[PDB]
Amino acid sequence: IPAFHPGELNVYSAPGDVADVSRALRLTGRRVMLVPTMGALHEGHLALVRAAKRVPGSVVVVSIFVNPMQFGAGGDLDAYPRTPDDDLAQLRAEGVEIAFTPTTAAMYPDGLRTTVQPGPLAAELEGGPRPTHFAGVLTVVLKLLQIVRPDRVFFGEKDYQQLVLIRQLVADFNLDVAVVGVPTVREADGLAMSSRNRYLDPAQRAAAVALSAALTAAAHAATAGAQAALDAARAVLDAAPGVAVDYLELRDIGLGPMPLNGSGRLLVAARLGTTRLLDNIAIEIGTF
Amino acid sequence: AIPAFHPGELNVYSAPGDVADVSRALRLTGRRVMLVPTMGALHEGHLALVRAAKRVPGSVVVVSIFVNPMQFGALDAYPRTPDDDLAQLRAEGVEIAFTPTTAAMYPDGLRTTVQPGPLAAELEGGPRPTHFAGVLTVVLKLLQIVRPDRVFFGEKDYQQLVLIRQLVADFNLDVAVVGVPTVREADGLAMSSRNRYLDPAQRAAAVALSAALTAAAHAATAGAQAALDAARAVLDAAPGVAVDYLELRDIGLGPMPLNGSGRLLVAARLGTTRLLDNIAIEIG
Repeated sequence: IPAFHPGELNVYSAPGDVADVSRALRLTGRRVMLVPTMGALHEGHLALVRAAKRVPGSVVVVSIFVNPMQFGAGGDLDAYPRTPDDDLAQLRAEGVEIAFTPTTAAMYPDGLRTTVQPGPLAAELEGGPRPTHFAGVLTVVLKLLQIVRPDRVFFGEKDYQQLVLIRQLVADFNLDVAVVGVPTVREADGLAMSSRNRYLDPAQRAAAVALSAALTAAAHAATAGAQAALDAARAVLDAAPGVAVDYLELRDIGLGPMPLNGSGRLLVAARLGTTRLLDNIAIEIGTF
Repeated sequence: AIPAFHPGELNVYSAPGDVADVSRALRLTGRRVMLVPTMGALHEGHLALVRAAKRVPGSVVVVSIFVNPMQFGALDAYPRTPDDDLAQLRAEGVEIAFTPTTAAMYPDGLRTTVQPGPLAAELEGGPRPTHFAGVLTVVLKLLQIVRPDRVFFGEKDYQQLVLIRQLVADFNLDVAVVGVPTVREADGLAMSSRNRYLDPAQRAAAVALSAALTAAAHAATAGAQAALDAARAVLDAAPGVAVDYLELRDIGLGPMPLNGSGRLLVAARLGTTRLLDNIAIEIG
């Protein structure tokens, strides 16, 4: 079995090495926590890492893999930011003991053969412009969960639809893992942290505050009902320079075939130039 | 408090969480969990899977009995003999039977499912294009519920076996897949719950499938073409046997190599009953 140096960052690229080490750790009684990422780590990811680290007796595994299957054909895969050196430096500073950095060949030795087919939610919202996106996400997450076999897996609420779909995967395939959703980390003005924020020039960055301002205005207007909430958000978005809204939807919290009855989630997707930003917030209709 | 488990007796659990809990507890006690997935209506073919599982040192055998709606065509006619199935398992010394309801396996209906690779559209996938997605989806679920060290499948459903091996490799599953040789009647007919539907004329003609395959296996010293031609000749000597396919492939069901190990598969309809068989072939 590959060496593991306690209290230091151990980097493994072979799926078999991390599987062997994770198993050995679990057998000694350490609880394995998994934070799946595509690198280009920011404070939002660090919040996931810290949530994992606080679980008593845990050992944290952060996977970094820019999964080709979740990118739609075009230049998106090549355009994804890659900052490997900064990513590992941040994991070392956070006290993470395991980084799993597999190659494309090790993850997809047989190309796209057996894959995960998500439920109907994968075709909506983000699945509109990217129809095969979530099958890519669920397939890689299922594989990472089988490789690492964590007790808990951490995902951010920022990518809410993804989080809901991962909970569906876990329930539907009877996976023995706890899915932990971590609250969205935001800049001082409210902008949700994202690796795509680096593509906002100064003006677009100023204008981008409208997504969070619209959502938070809606959450408070919600005491007056769904129409008030949606219209408050639309007014903020309509007053924002250079913000092109793709969708603004208020749905039941499970985003499924259920109507909004009290508790919901308000989701927005907008483009600033070529940069597509997403944000979402909890909404409680009629609650002050 | 983990549910109760009585060593040496057949412990029947219908709730997924219960068998999940018991399997985990037994694994920690020094037992190796062996899973034998079935749809009930057990016969000697299934007992051979049970016996293969039981022989592993430290084994605790879990036989699942679940008529999976997802692998049926677009069900109620499927043989269901609960008390008798359990009686057979009891006689074999099986300690765990998992008998879930459809609602328990699919509490949210069909939502997230497994999409097989292209092999699922070939051979058996011709007539039943959604069949293997149903099989892999339920098998993945059973593997996650039970978390067995080894899972056993019969070679009679060879394409199913190959697809399960693809599922395990593709999803990085930590389970060993064990294929068990086909159990056959005295004249070679592969055992199947469908054999009883054959009338006398059909039952006599059905021997042609196995006879065609064994003839091919021996004709193979003369090449792939000789093997295929010998099998076709045997099938052609039988009345009322509508051959759906007779194909020679490599062991993973890809194209058959110039020479080496392969698998010959046949499927045919006798009246309204569809029969399948297959055999290892060594070319040359």
